Amino acid sequence: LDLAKASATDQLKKAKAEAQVIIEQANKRRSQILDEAKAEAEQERTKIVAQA
Amino acid sequence: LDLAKASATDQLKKAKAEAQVIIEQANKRRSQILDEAKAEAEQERTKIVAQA
Amino acid sequence: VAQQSLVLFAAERGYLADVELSKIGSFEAALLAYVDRDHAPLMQEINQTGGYNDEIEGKLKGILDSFKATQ
Repeated sequence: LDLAKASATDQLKKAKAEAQVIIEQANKRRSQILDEAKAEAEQERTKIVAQA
Repeated sequence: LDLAKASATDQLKKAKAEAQVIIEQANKRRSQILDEAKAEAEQERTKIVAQA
Repeated sequence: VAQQSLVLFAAERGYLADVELSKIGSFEAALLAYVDRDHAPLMQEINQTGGYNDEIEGKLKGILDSFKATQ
């Protein structure tokens, strides 16, 4: 019971930590991609405004 | 053994729910920051278009 | 041309049954659509012709299960 409880607690803590790290990396990559897409959209809107 | 297994399962479920809620709050904050940055870039592009 | 790939997977297999709420449509649609569309550029090639074969079931099942389960 102590080995199964320690293994389940360690596996749940490692899975929750890996899921939290993957969610933080995915949120940071999504925020950086959203910032790059916003900068590219602002540059394209400025170039289209200058051409118009 | 029963109290340790029940406390380990409840602590693992509460840690997983808290980590998922923290990941959802971090994703919502990153989406709000990306929306604010996109709105600021759109306002700067509109001001640059009006100045042009 | 992404209406057949997104409409023939969530409304056929069972990816839209797990997120039937109105508040989960923006996070699930944006996270699953941006993660699945950004992590695999070959799936868009499936929209270049017909489909309904091994690439539609494999790409729709893997992209819908990985994108819907990894969000």
